[PDB]
Amino acid sequence: EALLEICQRRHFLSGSKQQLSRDSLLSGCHPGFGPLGVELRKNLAAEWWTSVVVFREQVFPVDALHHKPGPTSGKLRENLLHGALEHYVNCLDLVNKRLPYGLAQIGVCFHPVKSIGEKTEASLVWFTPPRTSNQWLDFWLRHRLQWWRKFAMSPSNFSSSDCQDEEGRKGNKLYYNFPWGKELIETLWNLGDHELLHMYPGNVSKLHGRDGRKNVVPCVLSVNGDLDRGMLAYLYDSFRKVLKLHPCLAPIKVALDVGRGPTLELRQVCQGLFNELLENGISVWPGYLETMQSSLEQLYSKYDEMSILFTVLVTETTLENGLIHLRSRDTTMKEMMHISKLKDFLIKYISSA
Amino acid sequence: EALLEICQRRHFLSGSKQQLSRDSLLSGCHPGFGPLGVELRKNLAAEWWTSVVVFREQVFPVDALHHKPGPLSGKLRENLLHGALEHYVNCLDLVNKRLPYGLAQIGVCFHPVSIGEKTEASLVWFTPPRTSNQWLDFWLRHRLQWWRKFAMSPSNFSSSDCQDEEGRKGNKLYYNFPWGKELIETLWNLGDHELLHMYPGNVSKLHGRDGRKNVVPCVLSVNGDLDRGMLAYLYDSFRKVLKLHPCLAPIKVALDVGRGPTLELRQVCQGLFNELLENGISVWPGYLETMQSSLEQLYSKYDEMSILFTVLVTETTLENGLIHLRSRDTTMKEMMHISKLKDFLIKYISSA
Amino acid sequence: GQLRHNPLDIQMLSRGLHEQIFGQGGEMPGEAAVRRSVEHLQKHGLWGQPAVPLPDVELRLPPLYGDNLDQHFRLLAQKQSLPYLEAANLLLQAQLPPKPPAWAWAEGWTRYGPEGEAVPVAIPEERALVFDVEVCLAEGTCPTLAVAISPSAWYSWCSQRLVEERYSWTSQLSPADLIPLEQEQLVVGHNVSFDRAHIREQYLIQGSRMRFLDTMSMHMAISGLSSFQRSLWIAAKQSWDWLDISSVNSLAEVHRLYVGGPPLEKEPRELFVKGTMKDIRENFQDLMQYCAQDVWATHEVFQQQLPLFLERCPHPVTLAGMLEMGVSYLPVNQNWERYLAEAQGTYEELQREMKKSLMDLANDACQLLSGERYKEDPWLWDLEWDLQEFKQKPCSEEEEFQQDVMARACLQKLKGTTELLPKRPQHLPGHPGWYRKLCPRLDDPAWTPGPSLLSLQMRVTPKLMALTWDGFPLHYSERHGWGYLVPGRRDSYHHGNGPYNDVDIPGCWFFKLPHKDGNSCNVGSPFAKDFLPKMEDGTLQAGPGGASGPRALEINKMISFWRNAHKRISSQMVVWLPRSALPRAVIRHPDYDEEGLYGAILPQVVTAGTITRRAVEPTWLTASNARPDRVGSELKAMVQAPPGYTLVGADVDSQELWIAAVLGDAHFAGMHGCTAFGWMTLQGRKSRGTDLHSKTATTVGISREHAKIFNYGRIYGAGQPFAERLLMQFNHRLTQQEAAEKAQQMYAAGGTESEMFNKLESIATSDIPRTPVLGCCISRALEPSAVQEEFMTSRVNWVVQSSAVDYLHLMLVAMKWLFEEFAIDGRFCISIHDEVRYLVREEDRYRAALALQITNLLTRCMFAYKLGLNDLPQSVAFFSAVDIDRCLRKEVTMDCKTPSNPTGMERRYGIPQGEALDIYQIIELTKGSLEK
DNA sequence: CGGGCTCCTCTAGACTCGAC
DNA sequence: GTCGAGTCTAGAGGAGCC
Ligand SMILES: Nc1ccn([C@H]2C[C@H](O)[C@@H](COP(=O)(O)OP(=O)(O)OP(=O)(O)O)O2)c(=O)n1
Ligand SMILES: [Ca+2]
Repeated sequence: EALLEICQRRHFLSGSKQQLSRDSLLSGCHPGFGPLGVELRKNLAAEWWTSVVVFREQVFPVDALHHKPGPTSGKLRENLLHGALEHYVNCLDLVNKRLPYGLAQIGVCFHPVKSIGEKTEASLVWFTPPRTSNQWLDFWLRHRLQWWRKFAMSPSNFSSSDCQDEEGRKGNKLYYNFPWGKELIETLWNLGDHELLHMYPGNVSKLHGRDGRKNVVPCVLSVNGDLDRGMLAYLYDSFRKVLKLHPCLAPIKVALDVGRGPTLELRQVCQGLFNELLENGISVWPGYLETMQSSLEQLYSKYDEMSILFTVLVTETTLENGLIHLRSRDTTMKEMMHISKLKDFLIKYISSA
Repeated sequence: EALLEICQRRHFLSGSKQQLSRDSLLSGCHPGFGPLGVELRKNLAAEWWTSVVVFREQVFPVDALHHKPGPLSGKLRENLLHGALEHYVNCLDLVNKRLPYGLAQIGVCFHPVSIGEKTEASLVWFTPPRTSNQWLDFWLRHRLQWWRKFAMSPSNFSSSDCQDEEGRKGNKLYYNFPWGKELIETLWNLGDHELLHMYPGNVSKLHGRDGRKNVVPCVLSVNGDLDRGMLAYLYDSFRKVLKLHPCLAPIKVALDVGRGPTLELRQVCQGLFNELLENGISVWPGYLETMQSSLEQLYSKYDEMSILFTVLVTETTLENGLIHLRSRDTTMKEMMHISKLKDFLIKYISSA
Repeated sequence: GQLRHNPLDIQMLSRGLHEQIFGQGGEMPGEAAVRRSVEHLQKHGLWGQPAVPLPDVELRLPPLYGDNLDQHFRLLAQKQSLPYLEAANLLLQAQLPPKPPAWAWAEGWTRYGPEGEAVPVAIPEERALVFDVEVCLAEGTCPTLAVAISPSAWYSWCSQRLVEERYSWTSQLSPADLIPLEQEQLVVGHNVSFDRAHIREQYLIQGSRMRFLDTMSMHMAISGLSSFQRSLWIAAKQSWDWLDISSVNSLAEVHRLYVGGPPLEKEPRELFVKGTMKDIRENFQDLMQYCAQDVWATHEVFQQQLPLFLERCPHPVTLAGMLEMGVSYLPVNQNWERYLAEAQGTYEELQREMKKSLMDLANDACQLLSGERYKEDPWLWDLEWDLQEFKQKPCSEEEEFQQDVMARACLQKLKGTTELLPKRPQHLPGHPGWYRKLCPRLDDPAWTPGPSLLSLQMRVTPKLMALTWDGFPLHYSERHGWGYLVPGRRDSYHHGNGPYNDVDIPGCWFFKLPHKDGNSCNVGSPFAKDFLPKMEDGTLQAGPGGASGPRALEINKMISFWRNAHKRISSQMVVWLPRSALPRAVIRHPDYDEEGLYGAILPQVVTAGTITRRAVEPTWLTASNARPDRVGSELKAMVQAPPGYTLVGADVDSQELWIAAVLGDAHFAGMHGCTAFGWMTLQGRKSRGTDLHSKTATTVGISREHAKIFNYGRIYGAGQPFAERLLMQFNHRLTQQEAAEKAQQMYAAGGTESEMFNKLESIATSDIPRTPVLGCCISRALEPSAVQEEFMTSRVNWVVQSSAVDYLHLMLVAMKWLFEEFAIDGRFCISIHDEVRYLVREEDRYRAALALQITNLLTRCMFAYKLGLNDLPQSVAFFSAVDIDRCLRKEVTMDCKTPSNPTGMERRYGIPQGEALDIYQIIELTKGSLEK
């Protein structure tokens, strides 16, 4: 229970031990995350969005409403597949009826638990010709598994399984090996044209995409992942008490502190460095604004439990030679670096991670 | 009228040509946003986050749920203030009970109209009552400056001072649409009524350090509609052209091919596309098109899609590296080397 | 009836084929020979064993040309190699004018007449040439310039990419980007296989009559050296009579050995291997002059070598096979690029998974520096833990703006104190010594955070993982390699590789880790494949425990081959044929993919790169077969026939075993099966799993490939310790005593293999050792008059290996004759040392299989004939199976499921499984005839 | 007395070269 | 004008094929 104590203490999670049991975390009935948890989830969502949408010429964002109206009362959505399927005909015009193309979305889905649990899910409705549906399913399985493994200290804890639906439709499921057992984190299903034909009864001419020179009704490939359970899995994978989160997923990158006097000038130096690192896209923890002085060892432990990559220290000597102290979480070793070469080094460390 | 048609064709707004309307767009009952509209809203959210939360040490993100359970039979949230107020006590520990501090969040809020979903950007500001009006004016000025920053005609982004029924001072931000003035953001000086109501008794837990003395803080509520802001910017940006601000425009560079051979030009375009993506520039893969249309038609299509520049790669690119570069704003063509395109785009976006 | 037998009851060739091959009549074996054979087999207990007769085969073989088989083969070889011999003679008596004063600067081919006149020509238009090609390695694989020597005039070629400078060319090569050449033409070069790959017309699917001759292959044939001999020659340059008449395959050394004029000049700058295109365009004249000098040296060497090669290899079959082995063709498609990408991606993912654990262990080990706790860790106490000092020589809008400006100005002023710091940045001064080495420097373009320069092969990885052998920590000794320390010296209860007192670590004894090749060898990495059984047995235990150690060894095995082969495989030169260059049969076939790319890879094969005249190729003769664990092991499976074509090939069954057995049988009494070893070789079918390799694999539970290694080692001089080490390595269930007992039983000899050893020794100790079949002499640097008694094992193995090379030459000649005679639309694809693959059309696959079977029959009959025997057993008369597959793999049934290709060939690439056919099925399908 | 090849990574040693 | 970091090279051990 040490990890949950750290998460409560370091504001990854909100509430107490009553609201933060394993079942509550895995169900979605827990209170919201803390600011560090929100930042970690945002980093995870940004990495997913980059890898899935940014470096793809055919994957477009989609906006699905949180509620489904009409047949008389409406309902809250439980999956992102339906809303994306509602936009297939409209999004055909973007690719000029070319296939394959996908619609991606990250949002909150409401799952009954009667308590209502909220889960943040990332969807990818991948319309493909039936000829290469299995190849695309295997490619996406490998891609998603590699994506989940590349941010993990132990990639072996992320596994996959082959599954079949009630109608025999092929699919895959991804799991993380939590200390109690494997829990589902992502599910790929190789659906057919059943949902497309049901949602668009009538002529199939409007649903015809182009596979080379052939018009065909695509087979819907749906990839759905759990971002909340994903970040919980990464928190368990990260866990001297240190959360060794990935540099691309750590909520706060650098902790900026200050040494002894003079106070006034060092505050200006720290504020300038803070503004520089902020404008360069680096999340900083302003430890120089804390009047409650603490020992360097205690501050290091606090930053380590918060998944702080580097602890930049600006002392009196910085004013006379420009050198600052940098302690890395990974090695716990202190290095003296010039202040002009901090931003470039941090950007290189984040990008090359 | 014509602007809505352009936004429907260019996939700013989803739905059919009749399913969308002014009242539906304002209320939040429209079918949704197209990919370009989604990217424009995402850019607006990123700009709001940068202006509010990123460059301040007192503002922290909040995680409020869409549903509020318990007796009030759960209900969907209508404001983002209540979640922040519920997180007030715990989030007071991060600052070591120092004042002021803030909690900001962007999320969808549901209002009866039918169900109307509006994405709203909210900031709660916990201050001692001594500096309540000063901070209210500070936030009013900053938010009005932020709204006017991306506007071609910042005169349409008006402001007004209003008094509620109780008698608490507050401001309202407006945009001058072609049919009238529509509210886009509202600030209030709520005081401490809600904080005491949601934490009855034992006011020692609500105490905050205003320097030397412990003070029960006064909450300031800054609430703006990003979807309405997106509509306002689309109307402000509108030869049919949508001159969106470079920091907000969904697609920045359009990459095309001009002639044969297909393979070498395709490889060059793919390399440039990958480089621009790695450098954080949104690119429209127009070179994948099977049948290239007239260059005038492509230019009109990209003008209607708020694309900053269009890059046309031809045989001359293989030989000399020079690529055609058309500017959306000035409709002027130029030829520059393909190795300097990324730096040019980055510097242009930074200057914008 | 067609059934026939011999005095020793061994079934012989069917009469319908014996009357066609060996004719009617001959010399009877006699009486005393049969008596000796019967006594031998009775003493060895093999005379009473009955054998079930194989079904007889009746065929109408193609009409042989000469009066007997040898004349038939000689006529075939002469008709095949006649124009190339006269072209070589034209080059031999050539009159070469001096090189022009100024090399031309133009695109295409230029012909230099007398007095330096340069004329633009489309093609050289010559029957014989001496060729050399220069390629800018930095730019890619497209040729840059070439110099061609003709008996009448000089020729020079310059690429468009060299003459013209563009922003970017096409990385995918095309026939329009190669050297234009090409009724028979001969091209001579020192590594002509490399120069062949740059010819435009050598990549068309349909064949051409141009052949290529090599000078280093002829050097190996005439006066070549073994690898150990090469090393000794290099060491001596910086019994030894063989040094004077031998050299390494370098053009300068060959020219010195055969011509010995002025030493050849080499460009020191190496503007093609280390330079750029601008350097070539600046030093164009000098580089072209060096190329012309190399061509001239090659011409001189060829003139000095051809008579010697014809004298020492007089049989025309050798030359015809060398000419046919030079041409090689491996068709590919768009799946080659996907295979490269998938293999590289899987390798990168597995490498990252491997590096994450090591980086975490290294990072956690840095905390032992605090408090000098490293001097108590048994694994990291002796590392470098030193440290380096850092060497050195609300608010208003206006108020907020001013505060921001002041902070920014203060930051800018501090950043201006760069004058006092040293110019060269220091590399992690604060981290300990062993941690700086593992971390790439910031100026490295491939920089990665953390100790990214770490791997299992490094000497610190076993210390980081705290590997333990039987409860003792691992310790590295420079003199003795990897070992372990047994505590309790107290100036040994444990027994192992030995208590080496040289190391002298206080309080401990050093014991080496056991090695698979004896106590003399030293272990360089405890993560080798041999220690995986020890990892599973629990003798080798990692410090973290669990599966981390076994996972490390598993990933090392998975990525071991690709680590050493990715540069070779990814650098393969592929030329993609356009639509107009494809045959209409490929275009009109249903399998033709319109958006697909169809190309070809020409292996750069040195025809005679071995003292036994075996071919050598860096990649395709070292290409691993598909395995469930190796990454990128489906390399040969990516050689896919074009739409409408199939790959027909076969592997000779127990080639060297049968060659040695037939030599012994002919030496003993002149009949097949005369010797016990020859009788054992004949009594066995591969389909029934009763051959010698399978029999050994059943006697000792090693795999059949392990049985191959065991038998071939025992034949060529392996002793009992080698046999027992192999048994302990391949069968881990055995002990030392069991291996020793199995060593005696498998080596129990007045012996089974006495006649084979006597014949091989007699041929090896001859004044001029020659191949018993084709009469090819040994290298001049291995005759007893040059080496005396040294290199005995090499000389005794050379007879059988060169006999196998003669077998390959005969197979190639026979296949070429059969393909040309009956209009079989196909061509030679590639030949591994005992395999022969042919790219044939779909319509003629069964005719090709019948031709292969006939070729095997003819080659076996020739081998029997040349040794004195006048008959052939039916068992060895045909291939066990002939493969007809769209891709190249060891077996047609297997699907290449590898870490890079987990779905298999049928699913990912749509390659159906092939068919393996015996002679009878081929006869049924072809009606027994090769005609159309 | 296994033989015949092929290539790779890692490590130590000598040489070079730019900066203090 | 000395010396500590690039750079080339030779050697050892390992690993593919026949
Ligand atoms: N370790 C080895 C492997 C091979 N060879 C030689 C002897 C063989 O005659 C020839 C061909 O190798 P194969 O592996 O094909 O051996 P066989 O031809 O005997 O086996 P098979 O009957 O399966 O073809 O290579 C050898 O001397 N030592
Ligand atoms: Ca064989």
